[PDB]
Amino acid sequence: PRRRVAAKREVLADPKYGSQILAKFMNHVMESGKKAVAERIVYGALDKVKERGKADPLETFEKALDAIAPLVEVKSRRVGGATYQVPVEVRPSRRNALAMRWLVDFARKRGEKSMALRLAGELLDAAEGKGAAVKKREDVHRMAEANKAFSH
Amino acid sequence: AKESMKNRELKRQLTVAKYAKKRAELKAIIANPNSSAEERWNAQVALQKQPRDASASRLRNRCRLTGRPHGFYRKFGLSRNKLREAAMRGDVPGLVKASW
Amino acid sequence: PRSLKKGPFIDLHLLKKVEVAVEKNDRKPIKTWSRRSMILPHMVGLTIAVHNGRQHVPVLVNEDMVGHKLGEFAATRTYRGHA
Amino acid sequence: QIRIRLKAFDHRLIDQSTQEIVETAKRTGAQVRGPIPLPTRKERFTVLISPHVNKDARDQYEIRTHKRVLDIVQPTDKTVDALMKLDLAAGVEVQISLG
Amino acid sequence: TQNYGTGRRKTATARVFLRPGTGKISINNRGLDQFFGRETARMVVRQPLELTETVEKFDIFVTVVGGGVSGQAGAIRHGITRALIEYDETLRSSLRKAGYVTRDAREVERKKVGLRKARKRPQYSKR
Amino acid sequence: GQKVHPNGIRLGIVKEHTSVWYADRKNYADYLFADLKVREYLQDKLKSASVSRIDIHRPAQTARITIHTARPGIVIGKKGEDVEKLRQDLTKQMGVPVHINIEEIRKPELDAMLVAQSVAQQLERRVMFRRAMKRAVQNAMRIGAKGIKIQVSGRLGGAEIARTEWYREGRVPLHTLRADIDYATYEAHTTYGVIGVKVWIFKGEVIG
RNA sequence: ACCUUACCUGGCCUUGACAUGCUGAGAACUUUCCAGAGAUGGAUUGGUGCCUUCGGGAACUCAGACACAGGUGCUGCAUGGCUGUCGUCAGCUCGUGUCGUGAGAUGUUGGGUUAAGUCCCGUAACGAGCGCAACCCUUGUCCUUAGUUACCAGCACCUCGGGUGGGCACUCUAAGGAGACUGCCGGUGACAAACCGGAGGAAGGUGGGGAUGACGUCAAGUCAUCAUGGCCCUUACGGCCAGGGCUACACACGUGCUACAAUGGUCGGUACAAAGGGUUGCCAAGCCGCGAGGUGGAGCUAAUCCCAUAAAACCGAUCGUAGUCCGGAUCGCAGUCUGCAACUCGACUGCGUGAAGUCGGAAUCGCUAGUAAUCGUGAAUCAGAAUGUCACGGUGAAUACGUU
Ligand SMILES: [Mg+2]
Ligand SMILES: [Mg+2]
Ligand SMILES: [Mg+2]
Ligand SMILES: [Mg+2]
Ligand SMILES: [Mg+2]
Ligand SMILES: [Mg+2]
Ligand SMILES: [Mg+2]
Ligand SMILES: [Mg+2]
Ligand SMILES: [Mg+2]
Ligand SMILES: [Mg+2]
Ligand SMILES: [Mg+2]
Ligand SMILES: [Mg+2]
Ligand SMILES: [Mg+2]
Ligand SMILES: [Mg+2]
Ligand SMILES: [Mg+2]
Ligand SMILES: [Mg+2]
Ligand SMILES: [Mg+2]
Repeated sequence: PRRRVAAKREVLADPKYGSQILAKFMNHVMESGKKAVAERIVYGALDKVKERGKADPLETFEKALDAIAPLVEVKSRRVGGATYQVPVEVRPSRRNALAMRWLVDFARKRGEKSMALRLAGELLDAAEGKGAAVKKREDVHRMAEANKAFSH
Repeated sequence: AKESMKNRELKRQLTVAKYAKKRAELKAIIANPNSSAEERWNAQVALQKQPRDASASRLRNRCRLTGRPHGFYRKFGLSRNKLREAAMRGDVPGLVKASW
Repeated sequence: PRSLKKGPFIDLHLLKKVEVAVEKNDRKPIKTWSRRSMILPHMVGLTIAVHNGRQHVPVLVNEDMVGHKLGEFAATRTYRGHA
Repeated sequence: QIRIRLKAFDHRLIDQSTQEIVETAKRTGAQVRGPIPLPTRKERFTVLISPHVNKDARDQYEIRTHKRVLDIVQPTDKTVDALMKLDLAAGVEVQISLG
Repeated sequence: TQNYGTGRRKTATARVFLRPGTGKISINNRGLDQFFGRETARMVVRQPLELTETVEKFDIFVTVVGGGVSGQAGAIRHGITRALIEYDETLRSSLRKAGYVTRDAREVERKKVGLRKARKRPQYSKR
Repeated sequence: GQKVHPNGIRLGIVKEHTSVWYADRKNYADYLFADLKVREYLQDKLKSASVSRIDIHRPAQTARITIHTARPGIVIGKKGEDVEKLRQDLTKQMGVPVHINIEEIRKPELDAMLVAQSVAQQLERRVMFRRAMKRAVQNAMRIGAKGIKIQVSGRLGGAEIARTEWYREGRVPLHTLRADIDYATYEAHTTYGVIGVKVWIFKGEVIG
């Protein structure tokens, strides 16, 4: 917006865990206002993570997002006759949004019985990085060096 | 909204209203479960005796000032494009513009 | 369709022109305009000229059309074909 | 033990009529509770304004109907039975029940 | 004794009575969990009560009319906040910092002419 | 663009309805039909008299009509041989009994309907429209009338192309709801068609 | 569906279905029949009327005659009225003065600032009008009055239903008021307008939404809602009646509904809405039907009775990703209901059959907070017919660094 007066609302309504990132992930996985459905699906996924993963699931969650967040992002700018791309450092707030969106959209595309164990599967895969979300993250990362020439 | 057409719907109004009782009795006897097939059939014949121009389905209500077949409001008696004209002058009691 | 509370429906003058007809065998088609009337097995073999919009198409009734109305055996839209 | 029900289109007349009847009843020696207001009926109409095709051009009109209730405790003077022509004047409808 | 409060939110109106007790919590003479079925509504109700460490200090009797489960839960929260502040009138600043006494003024926007929803519009082909 | 009717937008706020009564689901349509018929009949018959406002009230099974006219002499002739025939005719139309009260209005040139009718009947007599506009505006402004606008549309004169002219003076704020803007329209029938006349008159502010 | 209806086929009328003016006969009404698809034509018991200057007269039906009546016939490029659009964008003008030979220009340019030609300061301009803002409606806090049909904190009874006695506590309903005004504090600011913060407050910077549409433009739309200048037909381009079509079908386009599934489809019981309509009406209880429904008759002119059981949501069980316990088109058979009449051409119900569809190319659309998305409910028109229009609530996000 040209005016830049649009402030942001603050949401923090963690039911039991009392965290922050969890609720934003809730909103990301919430579809068509099905908040309770998102509750039960993500909590079943986290239960599977907790039974599979020895440690608590929240630090595993944040470590998984640590391996999906892209450090730099490429963005096309047209020089006026040619279609270029420019690498830029990602906004610190934007990193979490990209992390959450990528993780959800990649957990959606597994194809197994439900997306609770899909979310668990990519949560453990992203915990060190053998998933597909990390594949897209590293591809986008390497595009920056592929286009480091312009940068400025 | 030709005046002949208004005349021929007003005459339909009289023709419908002027019986007003044989329809009710015949249809009530027909719909009565215990009346025998003879009183079913004679009632059917009686219903088919009278002119078709007697039912309420044939009666298409119209604006009382223009007779426009479309755009009717039965709470009033006026059409779509006379109710507004009368309302803006304040003739219709207790009618204003609504915002809420 | 019409409920079981009412079995038949026939134009009354049609009923009188068919019931009087059966006193002698089929000798002439009967001219009719009411496409709505039912047909029972009691005018089987009679030929009825039902109005179609511009002409009275004659159709010979048989026993195998008790449950179909007069108008079903008369088409009002031509559609000879696009080309 | 009588009860009076008032119908009106605009509250301006109904408030005046209720005040008049309450004052007359209290002055004549009767006992009267507090005027009870009922939910007002709102009839909504939406009408095309163009004489030809303009579907998005509407006009919205509203009819408001106001309902009031009153009661008379210890009916001692039926003077209100000589004042209908004054209690209701132009656009207020009065019903009296349980005479 | 006792104190009273009223909470309104999302066309939901709730009345709260606060007495000495330990927090039995009755929703229209029904168990709290029997009413709030598998939701955070219990926690959002308990938010302001537990913010002032008085969960076991009082007993609550409430009634609710209108709205959905989230609206009724918000109404309970607002009403019990207004009732609690009526008992210990030094914690108003704490609730102001927490922003619990402040009512939510959001409400459903009406539908308008020429639109499907309150703001949705048809597709508008330009040719 | 188009402008909302200034009388309708101010209904309830500063203007008053011309038919004040109450009815229910059955008699409401009949009452409206009777009111419209009586109003058109009264206007058509007392066209010669300068009649502006026909107020209708309905007490229980009765009817009262009040007439705002600049000329009460014509209707009230030699001690009441006119209004009584009118009462009888209206009772022929209105099933309920009627009641008539002739109200005389001062300053006719401050009433929009009268000004519009005078301008229209002048244009019917092949008079130049600009002179009529100026005379009406000046007559209105001699007394009160903190603003007035007059508009005339059609084939002015005898030209075979229509146009609109208007003259204003003072202030006529149509976007202020306090202002009681009197408004009127009328039609003048000539040999070359129809001429439309619109009059806006601004009286003053209503405060408190 | 008939009507609507303005079109076609066929049948039937000529001062006519309707208005006024002349003459004659007489009541309307009720006549229970016949022929006719029907307009229509022919019998048909009954009454000869009201008021009387008792002479007569009004009203109603029919017959004749002209002046007529009639037209949804053409001209929106002859018009009125009404409406769209640029655009709810911030502009558009005038008086007096001044400058120029004049068309014209200043006011209305400039520095800031604002959502705004909003405001401040300057300044050959000084002032004003239509616009902007405000007055109107609604939503969010509190107060006064009000307590039935609405409410139930306390007291008691209770058959444990505010059910009962009872109360004016509360919610609520509807009238009148208070409150929000950059008001107070800090900084910036030409020590101005204003901006960026803070406190308090339910609400803070026109709080949210609505109504409100300047001068004019598009010879924009409408002669078919209406009115109207012309032109046109008068045995017809005017009227009446039966059927048919507007729902046709090698194709193309716009706007929608349902899906292609597992954040799903089925099964069991389960909790919470708002708004509204109903005496030519709603239509309960009970009983009979798997079923749409039928008998029945209660209560209600309605905060009192009915429509009327919200749904998504939650818990448990099952299906296991398969064109399938998905998806429902199509079709066959048998039914319910309104309607004179469901073939052309209605809506629903029962059994069975079960398609395309594996998320969609170029291209293109809507939306900034109770918003999008998703779930259900109601009203108008209406005998019947809504995936459309208008309206009401349930759950309820993501994103905005920036103006190339
Ligand atoms: Mg006409
Ligand atoms: Mg109909
Ligand atoms: Mg609302
Ligand atoms: Mg909604
Ligand atoms: Mg397109
Ligand atoms: Mg035009
Ligand atoms: Mg025009
Ligand atoms: Mg000079
Ligand atoms: Mg200039
Ligand atoms: Mg300018
Ligand atoms: Mg200004
Ligand atoms: Mg304004
Ligand atoms: Mg602040
Ligand atoms: Mg044109
Ligand atoms: Mg026909
Ligand atoms: Mg069509
Ligand atoms: Mg299925």
